[PDB]
Amino acid sequence: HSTQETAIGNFFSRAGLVSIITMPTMGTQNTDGYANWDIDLMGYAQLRRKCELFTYMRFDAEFTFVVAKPNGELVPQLLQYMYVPPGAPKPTSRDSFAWQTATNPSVFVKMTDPPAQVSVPFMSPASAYQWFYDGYPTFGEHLQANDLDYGQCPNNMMGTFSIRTVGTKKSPHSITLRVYMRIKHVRAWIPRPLRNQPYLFKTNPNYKGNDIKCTSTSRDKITTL
Amino acid sequence: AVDKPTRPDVSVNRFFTLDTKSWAKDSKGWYWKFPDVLTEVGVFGQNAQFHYLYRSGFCVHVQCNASKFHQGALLVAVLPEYVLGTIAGGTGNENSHPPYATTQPGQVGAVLTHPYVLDAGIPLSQLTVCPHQWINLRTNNCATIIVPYMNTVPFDSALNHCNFGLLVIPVVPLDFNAGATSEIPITVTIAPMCAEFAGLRQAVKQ
Amino acid sequence: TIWYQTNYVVPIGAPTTAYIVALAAAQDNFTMKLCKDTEDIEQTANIQ
Ligand SMILES: CCCCCCCCCCCCC/C=C/[C@H](O)[C@H](N)CO
Repeated sequence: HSTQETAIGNFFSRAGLVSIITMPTMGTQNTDGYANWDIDLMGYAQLRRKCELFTYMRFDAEFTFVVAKPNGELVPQLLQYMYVPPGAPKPTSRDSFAWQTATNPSVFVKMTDPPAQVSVPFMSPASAYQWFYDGYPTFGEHLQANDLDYGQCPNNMMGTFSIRTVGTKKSPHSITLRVYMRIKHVRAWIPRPLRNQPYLFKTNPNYKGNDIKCTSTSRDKITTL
Repeated sequence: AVDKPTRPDVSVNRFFTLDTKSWAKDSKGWYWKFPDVLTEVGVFGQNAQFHYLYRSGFCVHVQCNASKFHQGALLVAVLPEYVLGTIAGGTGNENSHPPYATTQPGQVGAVLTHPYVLDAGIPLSQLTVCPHQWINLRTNNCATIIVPYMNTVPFDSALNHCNFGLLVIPVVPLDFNAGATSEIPITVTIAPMCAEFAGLRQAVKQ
Repeated sequence: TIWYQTNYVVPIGAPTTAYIVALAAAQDNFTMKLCKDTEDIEQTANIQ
């Protein structure tokens, strides 16, 4: 019997959904024609439970960007992708100076073309990604209002991702984007227990206090199966 | 780091005895945050305030004494990067973070609220995946665990970053009949190993 | 200084109060010099 299947190489390597981004025509949010999405991979529950097995993790990522209209059909619409590193200008509009793509990487794809694929190296300044950081990023005293900085690793914010439709006029068709990731060239450390409680917030592992779900099922008697 | 670090072998690395924790039948267990306990104690604590960079290994030792008529079990485990959660009021719609008193208990330590989830939302039965030792009052009344330095960076700030926590959890409640001594202390002594300091600076408390 | 570290634990049926005997001596590196008189012998009267 071969152990290749239970190895971390094949278990960590495949596509999963890390982000859901929409650009509706009518609404209070993305209707301006562009979207600015800060990069967070923990808004998705099931892949988060896989990455929480281990504390420190070092890997590379391949991405897949699928575009479709919320009803599922497609239109010949051209889209623009751009990656914004920390410190780089974030776009204030669709005609904004930031989308002009000088030194920032960009991807051009249509809605009739197959999904776009890119490869992202290891961009963290440390040796590996730190999922659970115990401490504070800031010096000095921390009051109740400054307690938000707890559990925040400054090495985990690698930039911001943004999308828009090309052209000056507004596009009549709505667009829904689904971001995918495949982990490759992975190295792992410090195993951790698997979380048995439902997720609540992205940034910190909060659990609902009223009901604590037992990790095992219950029965009537210990001597009866 | 381009600086040449200090190695005060005798004044830094030695056994540090902490306060004793009185055991009770409903006791839920306590936890400490290293290296936040020794920041106020001895030469180790003073040089930690004058130095920005910190790397050392630790020595964990736990002491719980009992007689032949006492039956109990303690679980002493080391969990790297132990993050405290919050019940969020119990409803789950409120966003709240634990204050500095719970996240940085200091030398005295802090007590667990819901030991089943360890306030991490994770099962207690899986705690043995990390390095652990069992204290069974019928055989071993002591425990010793040698934990090296584990971080993604060689040096790091001792004040903000807590490396790992220490969990002494009374899994099996100690039972004793009437007339026996009801005061059972729990003594935890710790020592640093191979400490290196860098970035000599002014006095910084927190 | 001698200090209580944990506690004195005793079963049922055994005394709860114990006594500790302290011993003292020297080592091989112990060295003395400059002989003199001590205070531990006194004559307030003749020896009959
Ligand atoms: C051409 C467009 C390329 C878009 C590139 C976006 C970079 C996304 C990289 C994701 C790799 C993991 C980064 C961090 C993941 C988690 O969100 C962090 N732990 C946040 O705490």
